[PDB]
Amino acid sequence: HAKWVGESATAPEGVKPTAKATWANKTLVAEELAVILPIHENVLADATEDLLAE
Amino acid sequence: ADTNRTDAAALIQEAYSDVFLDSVSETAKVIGTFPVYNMGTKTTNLPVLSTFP
Repeated sequence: HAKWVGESATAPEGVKPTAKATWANKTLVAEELAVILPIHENVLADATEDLLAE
Repeated sequence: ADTNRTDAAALIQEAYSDVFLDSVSETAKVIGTFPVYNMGTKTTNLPVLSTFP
């Protein structure tokens, strides 16, 4: 931010302030989610529906 | 107050260089140097003369 200023050559109210801008960091971190669906080959053959499609 | 390198840090990417990056080198020499025999089975017999009269 800015400030209001005097004009004095010697008093502390005649001096312009110093100041900082600052940056920070957010992150994407890739994480994994998964499942395994085991089925028996005979059950998959005897069913009336394609259980691998399901 | 002065906006130092740590206030700007999120703006400061490090670079990467391949100048020192190499694979392993193939240092092996006996197959290039000596004559190769193509084997058809685990064992081969090499008869040699041993003595003569």
